[PDB]
Amino acid sequence: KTEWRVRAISAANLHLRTNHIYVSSDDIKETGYTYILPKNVLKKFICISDLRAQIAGYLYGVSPPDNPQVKEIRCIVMVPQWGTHQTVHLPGQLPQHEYLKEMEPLGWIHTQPNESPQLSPQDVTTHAKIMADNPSWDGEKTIIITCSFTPGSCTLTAYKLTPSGYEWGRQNTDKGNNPKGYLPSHYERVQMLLSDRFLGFFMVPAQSSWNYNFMGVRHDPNMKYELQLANPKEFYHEVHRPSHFLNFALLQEGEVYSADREDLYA
Amino acid sequence: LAPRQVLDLEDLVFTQGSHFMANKRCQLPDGSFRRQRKGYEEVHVPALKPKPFGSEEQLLPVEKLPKYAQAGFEGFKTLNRIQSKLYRAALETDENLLLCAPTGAGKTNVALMCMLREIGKHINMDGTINVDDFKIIYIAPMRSLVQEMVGSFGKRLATYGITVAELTGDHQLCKEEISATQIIVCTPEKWDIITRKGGERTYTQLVRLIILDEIHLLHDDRGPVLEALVARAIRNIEMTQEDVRLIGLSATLPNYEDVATFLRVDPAKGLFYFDNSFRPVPLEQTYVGITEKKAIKRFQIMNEIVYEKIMEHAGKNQVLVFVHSRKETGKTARAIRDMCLEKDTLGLFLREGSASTEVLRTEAEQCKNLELKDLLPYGFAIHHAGMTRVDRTLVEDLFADKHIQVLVSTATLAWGVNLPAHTVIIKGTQVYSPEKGRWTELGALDILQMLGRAGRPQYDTKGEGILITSHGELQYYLSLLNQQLPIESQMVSKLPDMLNAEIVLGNVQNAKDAVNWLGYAYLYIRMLRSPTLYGISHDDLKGDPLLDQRRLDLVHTAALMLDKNNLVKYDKKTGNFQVTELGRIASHYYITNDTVQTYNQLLKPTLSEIELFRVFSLSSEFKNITVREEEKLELQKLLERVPIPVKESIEEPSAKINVLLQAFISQLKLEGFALMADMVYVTQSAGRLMRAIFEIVLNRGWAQLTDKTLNLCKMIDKRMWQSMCPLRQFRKLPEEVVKKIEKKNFPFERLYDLNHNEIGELIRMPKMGKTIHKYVHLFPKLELSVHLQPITRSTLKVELTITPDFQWDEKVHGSSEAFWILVEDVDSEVILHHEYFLLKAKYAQDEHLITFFVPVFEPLPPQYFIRVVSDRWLSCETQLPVSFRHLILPEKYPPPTELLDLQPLPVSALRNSAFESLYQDKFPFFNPIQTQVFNTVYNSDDNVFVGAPTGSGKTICAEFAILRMLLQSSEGRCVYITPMEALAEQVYMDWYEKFQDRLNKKVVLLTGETSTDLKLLGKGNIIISTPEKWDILSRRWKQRKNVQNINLFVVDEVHLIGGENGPVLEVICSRMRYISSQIERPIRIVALSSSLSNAKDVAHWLGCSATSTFNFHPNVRPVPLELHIQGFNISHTQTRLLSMAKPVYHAITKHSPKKPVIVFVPSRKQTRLTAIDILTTCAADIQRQRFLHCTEKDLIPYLEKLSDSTLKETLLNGVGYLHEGLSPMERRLVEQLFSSGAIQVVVASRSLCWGMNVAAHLVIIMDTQYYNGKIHAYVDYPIYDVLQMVGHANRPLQDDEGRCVIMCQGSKKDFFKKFLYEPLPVESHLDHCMHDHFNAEIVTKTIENKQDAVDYLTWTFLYRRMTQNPNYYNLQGISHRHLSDHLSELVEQTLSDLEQSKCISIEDEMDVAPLNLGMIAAYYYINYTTIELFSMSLNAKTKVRGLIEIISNAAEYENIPIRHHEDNLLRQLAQKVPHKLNNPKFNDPHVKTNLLLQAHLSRMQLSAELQSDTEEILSKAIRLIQACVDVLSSNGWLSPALAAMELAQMVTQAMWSKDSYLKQLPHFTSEHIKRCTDKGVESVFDIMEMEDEERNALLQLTDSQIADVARFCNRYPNIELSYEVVDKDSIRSGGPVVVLVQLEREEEVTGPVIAPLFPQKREEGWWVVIGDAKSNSLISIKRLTLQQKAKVKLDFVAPATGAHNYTLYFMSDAYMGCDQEYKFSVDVKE
Amino acid sequence: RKIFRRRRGDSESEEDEQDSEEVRLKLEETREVQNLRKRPNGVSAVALLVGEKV
Repeated sequence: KTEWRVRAISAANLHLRTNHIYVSSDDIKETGYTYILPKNVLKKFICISDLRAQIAGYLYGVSPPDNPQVKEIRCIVMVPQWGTHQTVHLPGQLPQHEYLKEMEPLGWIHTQPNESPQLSPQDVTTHAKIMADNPSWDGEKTIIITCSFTPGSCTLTAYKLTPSGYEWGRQNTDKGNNPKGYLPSHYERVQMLLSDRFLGFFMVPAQSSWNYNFMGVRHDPNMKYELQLANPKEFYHEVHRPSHFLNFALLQEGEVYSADREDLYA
Repeated sequence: LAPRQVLDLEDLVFTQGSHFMANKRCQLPDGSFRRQRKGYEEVHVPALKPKPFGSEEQLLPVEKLPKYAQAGFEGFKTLNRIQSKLYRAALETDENLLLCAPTGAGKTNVALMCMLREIGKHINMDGTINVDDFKIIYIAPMRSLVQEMVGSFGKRLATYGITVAELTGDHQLCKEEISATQIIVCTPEKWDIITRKGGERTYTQLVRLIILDEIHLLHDDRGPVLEALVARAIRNIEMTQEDVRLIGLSATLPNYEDVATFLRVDPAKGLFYFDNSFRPVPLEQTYVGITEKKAIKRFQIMNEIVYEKIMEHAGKNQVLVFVHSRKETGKTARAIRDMCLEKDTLGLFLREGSASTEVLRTEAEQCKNLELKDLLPYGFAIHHAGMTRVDRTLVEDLFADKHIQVLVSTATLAWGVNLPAHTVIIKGTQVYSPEKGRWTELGALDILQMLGRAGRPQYDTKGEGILITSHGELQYYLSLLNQQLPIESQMVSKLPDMLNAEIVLGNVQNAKDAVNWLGYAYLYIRMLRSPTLYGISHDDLKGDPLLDQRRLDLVHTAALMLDKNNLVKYDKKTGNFQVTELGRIASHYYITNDTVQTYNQLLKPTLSEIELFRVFSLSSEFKNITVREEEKLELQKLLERVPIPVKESIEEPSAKINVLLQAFISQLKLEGFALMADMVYVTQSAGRLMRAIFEIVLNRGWAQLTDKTLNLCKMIDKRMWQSMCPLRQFRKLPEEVVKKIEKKNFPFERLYDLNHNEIGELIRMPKMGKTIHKYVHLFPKLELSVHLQPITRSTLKVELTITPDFQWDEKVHGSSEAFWILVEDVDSEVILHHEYFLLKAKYAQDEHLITFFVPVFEPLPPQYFIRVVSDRWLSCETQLPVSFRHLILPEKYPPPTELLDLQPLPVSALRNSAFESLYQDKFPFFNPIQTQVFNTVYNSDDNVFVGAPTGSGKTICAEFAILRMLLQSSEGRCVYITPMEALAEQVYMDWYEKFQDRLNKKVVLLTGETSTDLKLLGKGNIIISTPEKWDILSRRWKQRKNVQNINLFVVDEVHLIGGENGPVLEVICSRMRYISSQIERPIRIVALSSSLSNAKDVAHWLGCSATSTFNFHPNVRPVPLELHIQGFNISHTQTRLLSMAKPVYHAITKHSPKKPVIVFVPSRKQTRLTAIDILTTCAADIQRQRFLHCTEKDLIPYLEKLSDSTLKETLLNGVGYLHEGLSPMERRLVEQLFSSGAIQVVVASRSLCWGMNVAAHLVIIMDTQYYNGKIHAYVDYPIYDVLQMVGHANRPLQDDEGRCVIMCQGSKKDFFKKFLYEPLPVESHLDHCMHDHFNAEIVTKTIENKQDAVDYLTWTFLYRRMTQNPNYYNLQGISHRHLSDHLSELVEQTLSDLEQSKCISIEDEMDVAPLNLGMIAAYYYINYTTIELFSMSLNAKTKVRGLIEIISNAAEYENIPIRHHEDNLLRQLAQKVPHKLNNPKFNDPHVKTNLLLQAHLSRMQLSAELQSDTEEILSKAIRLIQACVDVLSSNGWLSPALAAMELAQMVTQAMWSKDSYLKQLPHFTSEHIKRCTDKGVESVFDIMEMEDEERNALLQLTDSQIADVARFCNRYPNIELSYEVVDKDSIRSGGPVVVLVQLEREEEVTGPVIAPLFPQKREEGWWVVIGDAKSNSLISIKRLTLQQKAKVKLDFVAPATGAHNYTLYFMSDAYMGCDQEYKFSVDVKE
Repeated sequence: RKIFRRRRGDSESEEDEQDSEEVRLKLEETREVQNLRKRPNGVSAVALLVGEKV
């Protein structure tokens, strides 16, 4: 469609949402862990997002010394992906790299087109599938952070899956908006904080780019990729949409009658 | 400072530009008639009769001019009339000229005559031209004319060996273009923008001639460029007093005398004006003016007008028709062909085949593939830009042979190629101007050039020209073509931009300077002549005859306009101007101030590509661009196909500009003429506009927007999106191949891995695979690797190694490739540091190292990103993450010692009465630092460390320690160490006059020689030495008892451990500590240094307690320091230096107007250059000799002592300069003048900062960067040199504060303040210079095994600093185990290196023992690498030719300086030396020292710098040669040892071995040798013992000149020896053989050897050698010094054979011809 | 008795160009080995990526 232009124009103004970021305050249980997300990576992750299509990124971090309850998030890993407004499709292979062996997986963060009072069934299904496929993701350590786009700002909330949630999500095969057997008891909300005390970093695929929304046919759930230390490109970067730049008939006799003036300063 | 009123410049400007006619009525020649037919009326002006030749007037034959000018005029019988008139003024006088002649009269040949004059000023000798002595600038209005000028001048001036070239290209392409060529042909805009960028700065002194071709362009909108250029040139002529000749070529138009006045042309001599009667071919111009109003009929009329005019000349004259646009050419040709064919078939004779008399050639040439195929058979043709290159030359050649009867063309034909025609018809005269945004009449210059082609010079009696135009514009062309259109100035419109350019260049500093600058503009002359035309009333003119007030008002308005747009900071009060970054960028890229304001408002860090295109579209250069109704469907269609979205409606002009630029980059096809013109205009401006945006964003440090802007600049340049395949940039690839390559979803980086077969198969076509592979490996590519080491907790030192990884091709990559080095933070949002990197073709596939400092912060970032991005290649970036995960920042350092507020200490505090007299007169009280430290230093006996900024009287603390030592013992021994020899001499004279006189204590200064040092140490009480001399002396401290028993060891400037030559100081200090450990009588150590951040480490290393460590903050200095830093953002160092000359003078005026000033410059020549520049800049100002503070008469006696002519001239004007080449007497005299106050400015080179004792008020450090030719790069000053330079600003008595101005690149500005306002951290570099000291300790048996080496390293400052800052020393941990492992690895690698070079021997794996190579390396204090080189290269057959090379390759010469332009001198020298060098690298210091050694041996004459380098080389030559002799003797080879001895004895005398022995006699030349040779004398003895009368008869000279010659023979070695074998009869095989040699000289020694051509004072050295010549074996050798008599015994083992003979050699090292040899035999028994 | 070293260089016995080339070769290879002995200052980037081996 030709509607990507208005979306690109809107996404060019995502740095304005960066100023106002609201962390949801709730009835915390304070029995499990608490997670600290540095503001710089959140700012960049919002800036590279799109209002209509969700993007996702794996969370990697470590617990600081003599304080195991808190979990500092140190890295956000962007992987080849293509997103729908209600779900994000990302490959089965979890990111692996020498730089990430020291740290541990803490979950994944994804943007959301609109504010939702409850965690979407697609998110719990995806998290349960990831946990089932990979034993490295602990049931209680991993979380889901949803960064909804409120009017003029963005509110982000963390969630955790109960064992019943894992049990239901692993066997779930329905991609509908309201699957059967889904109840709020599956997930629990987890306290999280933003901080400027420390800085995080990004990791992006070594080959090509992390975004396959435009080149959808090239994305296959079984694809393999390698990571690197680099900052991600914006959603509507030129690299991400080659079908708009590459295909162009190169003129030969177009310039035969081109107007002639001398570039004196050249 | 008048009451300025603001004038609106928009009112004053002449609208409609070049079409403004100040002419009132335009009366026309006598023959004329206006007749009307149908819708128009014609005006005819008959051709003027040529002016008859005057009396005694005749054309000049070519043979009648100077002989050198004869070449360059071949093929011409005679000069024409105009050239005949002008040849005298052009060739004989060096006077400014203005030639006003009708077009086509041969003004280019007059310009050629002026160029030949300038060339003849350099005829050199033997018919050669000094190519590098001059440059000529030829300014031409059109590029198509520039190319033809280049071609023609290359053809004409070929025989002179002179290269002419166009100036087009990138600035760094033009930088190497200009240096290559001698004649530069360029447009006014190109030359102006190059001058604005500063690219003309380097060669501006070589420009002697400037030619302003078609100078009547002043009337055009481009005229302000000419005014700026000429005014700048003339004003610079006045400013620098240099002479530049300006030649102006113009058409015959009114106000020519005003142009002559503007060009500084004398009307009586240099003004030549010729009317239309002097045109070579009479021209019967005809005008037609159409009165039709509606466009369709008016255009319909013109067709039959051209047809009717064509039919007149149908069968007899080649008609040439011009059309406005490229497409109109074919349309007009087809229209005229159809019109002539359809009616009555006029084409029959219009072609006139005459039964194919001529048509056959065109019928043969019909085999084309264009629309020219249709027209050519009928005789018509079209010539326009485009077509094909072959088609244009085909049509040109076919027209030159009178085949094409009618040729319609565009305006480029007239400018490009000289193709005259009998008749020319100008059709339309209405062109579309994209800048104006509408249809405008075409320029006057174009009309003149196009109508100057009417009539062929020799085939035409008279050629007419028809001009077709609207009747409303007929009078303008009547005026223009009949020399009645005045040349007016257009400067008012562009005044603010040119004023900003002048401010940025630094030419104008305030309003007065701007008024003076306007005084030279053509606008000023025009306002003077015609005030009423320029809005000046006659009474206003009477008010001020010189128009001072009006010029000031104009300047005030321009300054206000610039200030409003933030281009300049201008205050109305003083009228001063301050350059802003926006102003600099606008000047460099030639953009108007409104565009700069728009960019400043709109640009933001968070800008995206959409808003970037929006910002570009909102530029003010496009203010006249509007969207038209007809070009709306096409714009709408293009809107969907462009990639970047546009958030504006199509009706706005900004959206049109944006989508148009995108369509250009996307290479879309456009079908509108106006649309295509707009596209061409916007895209040609886009280069400069986007480059300016990129510079702005880069300066503000916005990384994310910087990347986008640079990529967009590259996309506009290459006309392709970055997503496309990078191989498109090589235009040789087929389009299909690249399209297929990028069709596959493919990463470009994968192509590197594949070979040529896989690349071909991968594209499903193997035949192209090899070419694709070649082009892939031609693509630029760099490999990055960083070794960063933390300096302090807030800064990191990063060295980046860039290694090219691509095959270099001259045709593709050009002379050089440019890259941008960017380091960014984690988020890639801010640029921490950036710098321009230029890769040279000759230095390709060489590793380049770039060192810079980046800051860090408390929230330690996870990593930094280092990006190296190509300047003009897409997808040519390399990124290297620099992780900080395992970085260990250095220890946090404790605060400096607090200055206790104590009452000043009286000198009477010292109880002893004798000491008080030393300081009683100097001062009554010790200053606060000395008072605070006094108790500890004077009264306590413990080690003390004093750290204070230089100039705080730290030496008095050492004096306190010395006086304390004197109290301890009546006879004491103190050793004072200073890293610099010059500082050592300064301290020596001070302490000598302080102690040896007042206290009568022995104060001595150590020299290089060892025995003299031992004697001085034995007799002296206060030892003064450098680290190297004391290291030599104290290496064998176990042998020398005097070294052990020293009471006090004072080390000064101990912060220089972190600098070069620091490891020696560290080693000697550690050795003193270790020695004091074992003596059982502690050696007190007093360490004096600058403020150290880590003074605790130094105190711990040297044993100073915490309470006796005084580390003071740099603000404790008694004289407060006012330090200012200026940043000059010029990547080119030469350009930076040249441009920063005037700022030095401005700083002198502002900070120290009447107080002494010291200027520090990097190089030796820069001293003289800067002195001359300061003199010329103050002379250009009103006040001359302001710096001289005394009458010349009293300083006259000082001049005759000087021997430098240039220095004499500068001294008379109050400015001196100091450098190494000056003799010590001259330097001390200039310093005496500076101290006395006679002169207040000295320009000292960087190296002299240590060895200079003068105090000033203001110290100016010019560049803080020097050239290292060994690495062909620039390296900044060490921070210690900067500290020493800054410390010279201390004048405690006269001054109350010390100013210091540090000028440098913009990048270093942040580092300088951080490390100059705070205490300095010092590290250790002993881990790199470890081999020599370990070798020395192994030789002296201090280190006997590996554990000894580890324990030895436990005593160093390196051991202390390894734990404090581990990552600086490549240590990955702080644990004790890590330190032990690293130390063991270091002492393992060093011992392995020594064992590999045979310096030592490692038995088993623990013990180490010295070998002979190590012993001779330690003996002569020579780097072990040099000894290894000698051992590996010397063989049994090396002769002197190889010895020179081997000596040249020693590591002692590794630091011989390499300077700019020395390659030419080295090549010229290598051409002359007796031994040539096979393919030598001229940036290699070893090649240079080989050449200098050969030149010195050949007594060749060299420049002063090369002479000083020769002195430096010869200083170490003798030690190196003695080392070579020892190596050869150890190996047992005899012939090369004798060769080395001869090499020594002939380097001393500076002669080759083949030269006559008598050459070493003083005042002897070849003629004297020639006279001596025939007489039969060949040796010095044969005249030493010869008659005085005969010797003075054969030698003709003054008695004074022969007295020293006779005395030389007295000093010449006259010795003889006797030898005997002790019990030669009782000699058995394998037994010891003792041979005794006794030599007594006869004449007594009167002094040292007489070697006038040698730097140092040599001493008689000898060699006694026993060997067998037959076997070429050196049996024994012993080196000695002979005083008056000597005895030498040589021992060896007798061989098995009973009978053996040996030849006893006796060689010298200072004299030649005194070597003796004797033959003896030994009788060996069983 | 007073015999001197009469010089008979004979233009170094027409010194061979190859002999000088061999001396240059030996010097170049030795200097290359000596340059190979040089150690680097500061920690490399890859070292900070990997840190301690164990």
